[PDB]
Amino acid sequence: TARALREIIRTARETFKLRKGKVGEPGDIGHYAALLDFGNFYLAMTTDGVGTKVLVAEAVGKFDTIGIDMIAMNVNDLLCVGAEPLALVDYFAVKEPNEEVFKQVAKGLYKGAEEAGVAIVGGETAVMPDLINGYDLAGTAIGIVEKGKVITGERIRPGDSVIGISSSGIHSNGLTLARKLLIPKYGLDYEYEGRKLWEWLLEPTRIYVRPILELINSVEVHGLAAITGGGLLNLKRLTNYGFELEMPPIEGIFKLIHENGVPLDEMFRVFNMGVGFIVVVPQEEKEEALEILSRHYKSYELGNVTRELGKIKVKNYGITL
Amino acid sequence: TARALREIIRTARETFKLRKGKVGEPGDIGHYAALLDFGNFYLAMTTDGVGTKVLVAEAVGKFDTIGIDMIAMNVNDLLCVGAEPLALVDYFAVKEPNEEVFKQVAKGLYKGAEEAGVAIVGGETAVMPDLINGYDLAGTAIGIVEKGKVITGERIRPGDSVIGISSSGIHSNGLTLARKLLIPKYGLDYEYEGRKLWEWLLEPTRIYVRPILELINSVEVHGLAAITGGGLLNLKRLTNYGFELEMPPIEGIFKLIHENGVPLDEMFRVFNMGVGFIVVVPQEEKEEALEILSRHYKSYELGNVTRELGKIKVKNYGITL
Ligand SMILES: Nc1ncnc2c1ncn2[C@@H]1O[C@H](COP(=O)(O)OP(=O)(O)NP(=O)(O)O)[C@@H](O)[C@H]1O
Ligand SMILES: Nc1ncnc2c1ncn2[C@@H]1O[C@H](COP(=O)(O)OP(=O)(O)NP(=O)(O)O)[C@@H](O)[C@H]1O
Ligand SMILES: [K+]
Ligand SMILES: [K+]
Ligand SMILES: [Mn+2]
Ligand SMILES: [Mn+2]
Ligand SMILES: [Mn+2]
Ligand SMILES: [Mn+2]
Repeated sequence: TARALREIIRTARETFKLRKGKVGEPGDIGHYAALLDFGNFYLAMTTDGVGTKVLVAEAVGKFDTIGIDMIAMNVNDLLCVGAEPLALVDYFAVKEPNEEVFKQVAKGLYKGAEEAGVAIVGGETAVMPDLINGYDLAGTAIGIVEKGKVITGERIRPGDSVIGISSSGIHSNGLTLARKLLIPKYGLDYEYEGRKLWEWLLEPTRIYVRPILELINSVEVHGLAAITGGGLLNLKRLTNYGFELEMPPIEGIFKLIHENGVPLDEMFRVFNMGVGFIVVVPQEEKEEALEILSRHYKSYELGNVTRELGKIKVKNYGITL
Repeated sequence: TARALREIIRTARETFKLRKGKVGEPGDIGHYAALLDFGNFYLAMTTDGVGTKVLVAEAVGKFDTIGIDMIAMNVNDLLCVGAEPLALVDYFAVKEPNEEVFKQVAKGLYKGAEEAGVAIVGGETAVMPDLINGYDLAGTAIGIVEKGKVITGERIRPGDSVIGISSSGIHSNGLTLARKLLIPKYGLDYEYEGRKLWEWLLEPTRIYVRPILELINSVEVHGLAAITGGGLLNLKRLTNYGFELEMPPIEGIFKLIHENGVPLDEMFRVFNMGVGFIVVVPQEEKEEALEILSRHYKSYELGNVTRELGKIKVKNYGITL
């Protein structure tokens, strides 16, 4: 995967010079979004799909929230460079132009867009039954951040406070592993802690736009990280410094997954494990930050930045990533 | 397909108010790209995938042109509102991370981006074998257009000259019909007019950024249309006025398709039939427009706009769409 992707990454970096010194000149690839120089401001650009979670939605005929996942994936990435999300286009590659599915998808697209404060301004619909075994939903979002107000993690210093905002659940990463491990063993209707397995797998991703925009307009912020592919390893994209964390207890779907063989170190590398978004602020602003975030979502002090470069220590679990 | 899409379109229109009176306020859905009000200028945004052409690519192992198809699909759409393409992200949804496939894909991505003058600033790579029976490659492009320089077709009037720029071949629409009709009977190694069928089907989509940007900066232009899904029906997106046209002779892959039982009136609603891009100019600019475009690609005077609303007459073929 990394060897295959490197070919595209290297080609992409080569094309940067086509906009050198011109409107749209990019920064480097690697962060949660691209930053494009528009003179007075940066434009942020990101793209992501929902993933195989759509296979669960199709099974129970509930696409009412897949659109929330898609918008969440994209606007939460815009936040991680300090950008205010503005607009989105959706790429909907489907096996069939089913009017019932499309009606369900539209409902969540509105709900997500409302929560994020963005307009859905266009898109593409590709009926490709030979290529698509379901209803793949992806999107591309753009946002804006003023020059001088970009947050990429370069300000992170040892001793900074690390705060986690709770997730709504599995969100949109690790779905294939969870599906193949749990569905054939327990059945989609398996009731676990009052919710069916498909209810655990379909829980829409949380949208962090409002608490994070409030936070960056109120306190000093040194880093912002959506916990997606790679789980806690996403923190290393922000800085070479280390992290000393205490993660919340494993429960819900994550407990179920863990009890079915998956080791905890792999799980902190795959699932958000209850923390959907992480902010890094100076210790001076920790209490103020907790209060702003905790108005909107249950939020924790996870730990501190350390000088153990490149290491993430989950102390209460005896794990280093 | 139209009724299913109506659900998302109406919902996306409802989200416009979330950006009303703000940076990024959108125009209406329906055109080749969306236009977002950034004050001194509009930002153009569009997204599109390659389509089932990637299935032919996988069948024969030739992947170094679908990356051109993806970039062409998106930058040619930005041209159709008068915008200069700036930047693109790509969405690569794959059954597996085959390093050979990704190396080929990156070659075409570089060639396309260099021809269009865009930087590939980021992207997404998603391995989902349960969902994707191949290598689905899509993208999202961003462009810029000044206030008062947008070209939508609103200025098209009866009498206007209609000019077509030759396509390189099938481009990226109608591939599903072409696949199911030709591949079982002939196979991808069948030679037609000195070229293998896979050479016909994988010829990369032409990029029109250079001739079109030169054109709108030189003469008055009333309409621009990439000839994609629905073939010549795309002209009806620019205006309700009619068209009287003389289309090029049916040659190459289109003749082979026609001769295998596809009627001519269906082919003009599916394939570009040799015309990849159409521009509408006032008669007084016709010669100068032909001159600029002929410096880049073979270009034709196709005909004129008429007062026979809602119809496209292909006179030399006796067809009315
Ligand atoms: N196919 C691609 N083409 C170009 N850039 C890509 C591609 N895939 C990934 N990238 C870039 O590589 C970096 C890492 O990508 P990715 O791992 O998708 O980040 P993410 O979106 O934060 N994680 P996730 O939401 O789990 O996919 C980003 O800056 C992307 O822009
Ligand atoms: N899933 C979608 N969500 C939102 N808008 C959409 C969606 N699909 C299509 N649209 C919009 O509907 C209009 C027509 O779409 P489309 O038929 O894809 O245009 P095109 O890209 O010019 N043609 P093609 O290249 O053949 O796909 C555009 O303005 C799109 O932005
Ligand atoms: K991203
Ligand atoms: K488009
Ligand atoms: Mn992401
Ligand atoms: Mn399209
Ligand atoms: Mn298109
Ligand atoms: Mn991604």
